[PDB]
Amino acid sequence: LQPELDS
Amino acid sequence: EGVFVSNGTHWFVTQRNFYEPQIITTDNTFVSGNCDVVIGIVNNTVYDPLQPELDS
Amino acid sequence: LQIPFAMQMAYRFNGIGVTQNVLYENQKLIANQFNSAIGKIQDSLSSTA
Ligand SMILES: *[C@@H]1O[C@H](CO)[C@@H](O[C@@H]2O[C@H](CO)[C@@H](O)[C@H](O)[C@H]2NC(C)=O)[C@H](O)[C@H]1NC(C)=O
Ligand SMILES: *[C@@H]1O[C@H](CO)[C@@H](O[C@@H]2O[C@H](CO)[C@@H](O)[C@H](O)[C@H]2NC(C)=O)[C@H](O)[C@H]1NC(C)=O
Ligand SMILES: *[C@@H]1O[C@H](CO)[C@@H](O)[C@H](O)[C@H]1NC(C)=O
Repeated sequence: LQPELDS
Repeated sequence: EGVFVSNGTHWFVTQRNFYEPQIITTDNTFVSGNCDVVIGIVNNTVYDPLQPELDS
Repeated sequence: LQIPFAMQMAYRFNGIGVTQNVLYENQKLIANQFNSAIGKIQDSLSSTA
């Protein structure tokens, strides 16, 4: 999740 | 769990023993390998439910 | 209810706790093993009354 929520 | 199924214009995933169409999604499918391997594989756009939530 | 035979075997594999992609990624090999096994049964009956 967080590797996308780095947005 | 289901089979991929098509009414001719669209693709859905559906449980074996009673017809119910659902939009093909990362949360009703799983990934293995790549497209070169499988016999009779077809092209379609699999939905991702996280994608509209990229505000943060 | 009709079903494509390779997809039937994917459910037979899934019923023994092997993930269904293992058939499709090996379908050629699995078919050659099955056809060869049938050949040996024909030889057994052709020899061993
Ligand atoms: C295949 O199923 C889809 C979904 O039920 C059908 O597409 C819908 O068609 C209606 C009009 O009949 C539209 O108002 C919807 O917006 C369409 N939905 C989608 C997801 O595009 C499609 O018509 C069906 N095709 C056949 C041949 O049955
Ligand atoms: C599925 O889509 C792929 C593209 O993602 C199609 O592959 C292309 O097909 C043309 C025509 O044969 C080739 O010239 C290209 O080099 C292919 N591109 C790639 C990236 O492979 C493919 O034809 C489609 N397959 C089906 C069965 O519809
Ligand atoms: C299905 O059979 C047709 C001929 O009846 C053939 O053209 C097609 O390539 C076959 N597709 C698959 C997925 O076996």
